[PDB]
Amino acid sequence: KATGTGLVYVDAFTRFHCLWDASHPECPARVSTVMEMLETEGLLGRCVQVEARAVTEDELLLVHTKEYVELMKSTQNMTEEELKTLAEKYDSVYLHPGFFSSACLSVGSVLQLVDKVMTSQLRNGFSINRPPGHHAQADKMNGFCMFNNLAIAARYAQKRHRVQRVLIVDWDVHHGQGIQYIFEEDPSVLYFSVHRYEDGSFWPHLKESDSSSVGSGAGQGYNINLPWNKVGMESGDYITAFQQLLLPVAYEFQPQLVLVAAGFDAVIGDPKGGMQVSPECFSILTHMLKGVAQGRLVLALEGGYNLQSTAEGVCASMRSLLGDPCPHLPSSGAPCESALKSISKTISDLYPFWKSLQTF
Ligand SMILES: CC(/C=C/C(=O)NO)=C\[C@@H](C)C(=O)c1ccc(N(C)C)cc1
Ligand SMILES: [Cl-]
Ligand SMILES: [Cl-]
Ligand SMILES: [Cl-]
Ligand SMILES: [Cl-]
Ligand SMILES: [Cl-]
Ligand code: NA
Ligand code: NA
Ligand SMILES: [Zn+2]
Repeated sequence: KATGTGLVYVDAFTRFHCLWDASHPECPARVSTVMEMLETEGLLGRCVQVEARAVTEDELLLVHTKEYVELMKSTQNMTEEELKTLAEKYDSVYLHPGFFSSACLSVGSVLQLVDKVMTSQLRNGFSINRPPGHHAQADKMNGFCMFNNLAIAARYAQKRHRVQRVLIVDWDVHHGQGIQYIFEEDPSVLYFSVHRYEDGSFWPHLKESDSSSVGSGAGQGYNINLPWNKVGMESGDYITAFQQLLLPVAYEFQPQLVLVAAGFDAVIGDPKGGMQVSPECFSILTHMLKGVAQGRLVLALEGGYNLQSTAEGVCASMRSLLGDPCPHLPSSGAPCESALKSISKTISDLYPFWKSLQTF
């Protein structure tokens, strides 16, 4: 049997930042603070250190267009004004001369963990990477992302490791619309995102972030959006969503690999997410996901902007990956009415496609 929890972190993840705002939320301190807490908590030393690698062109082209890859590669040589001009053509993006290099190692870090997990060298793993990936699209940056780390990893697992079915779970407080678009017509990848939505008033402000977007073509039924329409959701809301919606579908889908867009902007204290999820909740969510795919689970960091809250969320997830007993949840409680309304609506939209959801 596979044993061990992999961790990838390289100093290159700190070597890019916003050139026009020294206080930009997507900053090197996000990942260095995580690493400092993993060490203080004694968790870092229990992990198997896994080297990062740079993604190749062929791997990027599993998801991205050649023209976009070439444009991103060219940012290495642009001036600060050239970088600002290009970044402002995208939605919520900054650029930096080291962004491309770091983005290539960010992708490659996930591919390394996929290698170790799919060949049973490790049970599971976590990349402590930036830049994030889940908003990046075939031919554009978006939302602090250049390359779609997990979408590339999913297609890489299929091509290199002969995986038939991949589940991608996006618990970052934002909708990973890039992942949705990439796998829209693909029944071999099931994408589930829970995200703040507020009827479109919360970024990215897309109608396709609602639960009516279920996939298309052969992929119909394999895209599952759970939008929250009120702020302040707690652990009981996320636990209910996983138990009543995600896990029934996951056990029916029978994935061979689970990839997690592991953002921590839904954690208590995040300045953007507006949710009240205890970090300890992520130990429970991680635990639930270990039950499918024979525990083959790879997490990659997405968002999360309160340095302490994000570090605590990573630590809680890591404790589960390492096999530590699940925590007692402090502010635990039944789901609220608004969460039940959203869960019910998504179930009603996905009901025709999944027999496990037909409990009424
Ligand atoms: C993209 C994103 C988070 C993504 C994430 O977490 N993906 O999962 C947040 C946006 C709304 C944001 O907060 C922002 C802040 C400042 C800014 N400028 C100063 C121009 C532009 C955008
Ligand atoms: Cl910029
Ligand atoms: Cl290997
Ligand atoms: Cl396990
Ligand atoms: Cl709680
Ligand atoms: Cl309520
Ligand atoms: Na999400
Ligand atoms: Na799909
Ligand atoms: Zn986010």
